[PDB]
Amino acid sequence: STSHCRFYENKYPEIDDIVMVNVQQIAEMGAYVKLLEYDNIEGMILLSELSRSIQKLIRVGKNDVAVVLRVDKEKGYIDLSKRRVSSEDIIKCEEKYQKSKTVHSILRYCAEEELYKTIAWPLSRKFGHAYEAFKLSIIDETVWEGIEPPSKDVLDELKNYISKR
Amino acid sequence: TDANLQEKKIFEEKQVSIFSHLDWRRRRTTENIPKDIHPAVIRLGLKLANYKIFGSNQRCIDLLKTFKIVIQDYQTPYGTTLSRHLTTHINSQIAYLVSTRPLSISMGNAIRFLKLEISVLDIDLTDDEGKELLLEKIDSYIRDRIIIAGQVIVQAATEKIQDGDVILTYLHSSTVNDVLIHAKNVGKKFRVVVVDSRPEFEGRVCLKLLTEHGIECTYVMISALSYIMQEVTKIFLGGHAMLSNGALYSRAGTSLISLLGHESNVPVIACCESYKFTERIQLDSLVYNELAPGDQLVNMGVDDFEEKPGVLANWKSVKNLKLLSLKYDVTPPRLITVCVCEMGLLPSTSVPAIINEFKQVYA
Amino acid sequence: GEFDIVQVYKKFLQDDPEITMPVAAIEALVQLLSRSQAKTISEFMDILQNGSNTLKEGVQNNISLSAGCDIFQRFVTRSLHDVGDFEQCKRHLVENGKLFIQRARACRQRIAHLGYPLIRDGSVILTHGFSRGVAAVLLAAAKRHVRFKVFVTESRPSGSGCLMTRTLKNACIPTCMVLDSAVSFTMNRVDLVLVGAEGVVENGGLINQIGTFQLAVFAKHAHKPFYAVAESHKFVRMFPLSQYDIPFSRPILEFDDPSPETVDAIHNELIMNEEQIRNNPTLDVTPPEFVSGLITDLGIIDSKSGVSEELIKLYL
Amino acid sequence: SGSGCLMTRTLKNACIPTCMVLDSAVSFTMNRVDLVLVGAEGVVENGGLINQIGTFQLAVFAKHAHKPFYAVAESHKFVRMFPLSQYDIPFSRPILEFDDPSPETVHAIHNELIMNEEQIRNNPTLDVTPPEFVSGLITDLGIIDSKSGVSEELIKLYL
Repeated sequence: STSHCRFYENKYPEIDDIVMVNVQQIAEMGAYVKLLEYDNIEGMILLSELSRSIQKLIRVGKNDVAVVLRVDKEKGYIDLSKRRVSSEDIIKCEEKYQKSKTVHSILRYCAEEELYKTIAWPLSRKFGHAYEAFKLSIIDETVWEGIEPPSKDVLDELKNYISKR
Repeated sequence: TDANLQEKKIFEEKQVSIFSHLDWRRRRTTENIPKDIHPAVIRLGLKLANYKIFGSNQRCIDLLKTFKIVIQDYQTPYGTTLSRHLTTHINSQIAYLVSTRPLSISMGNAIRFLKLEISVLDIDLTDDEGKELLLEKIDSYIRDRIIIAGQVIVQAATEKIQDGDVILTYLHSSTVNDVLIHAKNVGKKFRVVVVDSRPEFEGRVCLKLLTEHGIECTYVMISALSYIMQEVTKIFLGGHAMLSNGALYSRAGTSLISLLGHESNVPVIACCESYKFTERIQLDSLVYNELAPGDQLVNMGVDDFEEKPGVLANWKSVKNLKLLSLKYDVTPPRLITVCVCEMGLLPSTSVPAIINEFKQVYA
Repeated sequence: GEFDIVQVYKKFLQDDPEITMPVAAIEALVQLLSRSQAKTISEFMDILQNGSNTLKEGVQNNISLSAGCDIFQRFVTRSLHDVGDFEQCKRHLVENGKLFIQRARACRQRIAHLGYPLIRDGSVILTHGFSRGVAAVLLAAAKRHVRFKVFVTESRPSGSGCLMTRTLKNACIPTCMVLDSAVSFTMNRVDLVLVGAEGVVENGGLINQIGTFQLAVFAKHAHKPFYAVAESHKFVRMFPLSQYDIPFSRPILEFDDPSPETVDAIHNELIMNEEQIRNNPTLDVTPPEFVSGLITDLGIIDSKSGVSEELIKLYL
Repeated sequence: SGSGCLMTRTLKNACIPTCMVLDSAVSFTMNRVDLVLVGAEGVVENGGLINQIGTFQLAVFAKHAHKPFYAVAESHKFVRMFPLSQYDIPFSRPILEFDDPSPETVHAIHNELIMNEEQIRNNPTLDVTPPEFVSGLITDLGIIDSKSGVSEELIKLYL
């Protein structure tokens, strides 16, 4: 359906990627977390990563950035880590995030899911990103390649909606 | 200060009276203040001597938030770098502040901490590099040491609250109020007892807060403790400090609460924060303490500001007669059941180890 | 896939009855761990908890294992890391499992050759009900050829006293079973009291069988010392407030509502019925001021504040 | 004695709520009580109490749990005996003796492994509550808390 949807065409992230994740509940040995970039799917962080055996840190609803370790796509289990991220990436993710987040808030205009499959990801395939070279929608016309029609109404919202918000 | 022959005068203040040593000297006005005093420090110094209900936590916060402004407005005498000279400037701020009200434990430990980070600071930095750093360290201090610890204690505190309890507090502890209000917001079914005492009835404001959240509250002065304790089933105390022996150091009436509670078999719970622990110890509530002017109880009656005089207005000039009112007293540890630090629920006797966890595995 | 680990737990009790219930649980988890073939770290900890809780709720939510189960989890959770080979995880994991079982099995021994000198020549000891702990130390003392005598509380409703005396009588030890109502009268004779343990708390408290604190105050009042033997895997993370604040499954000590409409100096067999009994509680709690020394594989601990430092050391 | 069940019914028979408590777990109940009341089988000079075994077992709790302790005694139960400690009382049979285990080999509601009648006999049937634990002693002569007037009224009895 088109209530909540994905961000990047890879349904899962690869090993050694960097992903923003919002913490939820902490168990006796792990930290059940939801990676919001992929429709808030769940993952787990071993009780071995801090962020300066620190009992005080009981975070609930805080977005954090981590790195994937192992992935089992058939059972959905994911293992992540935190104390292994570097400098730029730890904010490059955030830098990469909100732009990607911004695009998601655009598509829920009538979806409060498929336009990624139609437009966004193939565009993200070309310029490595949607935001990156998104401004070309006013200073170039390479954005016309292989555009697929939805229906009559929301047929052309691109030239109706570029520089905004 | 004529000199420190006035400190020799203190050496003469060791006479028959048990309170001979207790320092009475204060400065509650800005008359003849020195030049090297920051304005935002003055306001605090005024807030110290004249405010009541000045929670031991807020003071540490308001001190640090003020301290940043001092350093941010500080500029070293160039040619002499920052670290070599910053302390004496700050050391000249404390010496002023103490003359308005002696340092709480919640403040002194922060002082001994910042003075440390000044020395350990890397010299290879510059001013705008250095001062910006410890500001975050100060902010980090406020984040980790108090607010979070506060946010952790309350959660662990209300955890052991049971539906149908009867809670007893005494003289407005911002932390104790902070956990009580949380208990109502999670639907805990209970009611509160509020004990107050002379002079400045600090308990009324605790009644004001709790009532403005709609809690079955009960207000009785301490000289009714024998009566009301039968209704009570649990006791919560927020302390000024906890001693390395395990004793609890809080406002003057804290002890009788714990005492009457024990002899009535109710538990005593000390919600205190780690940074208010002290390596020192006390056997009597008189060796280390601080006073309030005895005039404040001359006003008999239910008000404090209101000009209702008394029969003792001349006590200053009536020999063999003196009024006093200590503000704090210790409380032996065998009466405290649990202490609620951000390290969890601990027995009060386990305090000094926690202090070592700071001294050790850090620097 | 066993899918019925409780049986392995159960089977351990028949392959050896001389092991404590939590020991079998850990010994069963390893069998689950060793046979479990996963691919994510989360997979282990997921079924591990879902195995422990599965093991927990099966045994009336007993406390002894509930500690050991949780401690064991938080043990392997410590020095856990995943570098390169995923199989290293299980390697470091299950290898520490047996290593923990090693200490666990040797724990009940380590206290023996540590608490036996607490018995002196011709001394007289008191014990509330059977406990595997107090048994061995006495035997490991009586083995050393030392004269002493021992009373044993009958320990209603458990009645474990009738078995405790036999285990001592069989091991060449003079006994004298005593009613639960006559312990105070016995303190005059006793030189030292000693009981086992079913659970040690954050404050140094002592969750053991129903009547421990009953005689803990006596020794405290009769000025005789108090000692309790407790294995490491009996430390719990709870924290009561008195001699009462404990979660208990069945509601206890209810009353009846009598509507106005109804109907030898040793009178044996005139007691309460089984229905009357279970209304009464089962466990007890002696605050740490009444115990003078815990006996653990970690050694003898008397502060009952360092127990927390040790308890914090046990958990993460 | 097992006399609790008899006491239980006789109360329940008079429409008042009851709840039997095994002698091993009185302490756990004290925090719930507001008053403790026991009978008297005998009263000595010093204010002590001779009642069925376990009577002192309670009064120490009431003391430590800061709950009051009252005992009902009829005047004609006073006695001239004066035990020193809480133990020195004349007793018929030998009490609380041990065995002699020569080297041979003879061999949670477990409700049937109980001490036999023989080993039960080895237990005592009476304990003694020192006067420091009797907050109040009620008699036909009235209520006596002094535990010295216990003796003055006592002397007034033995002519």
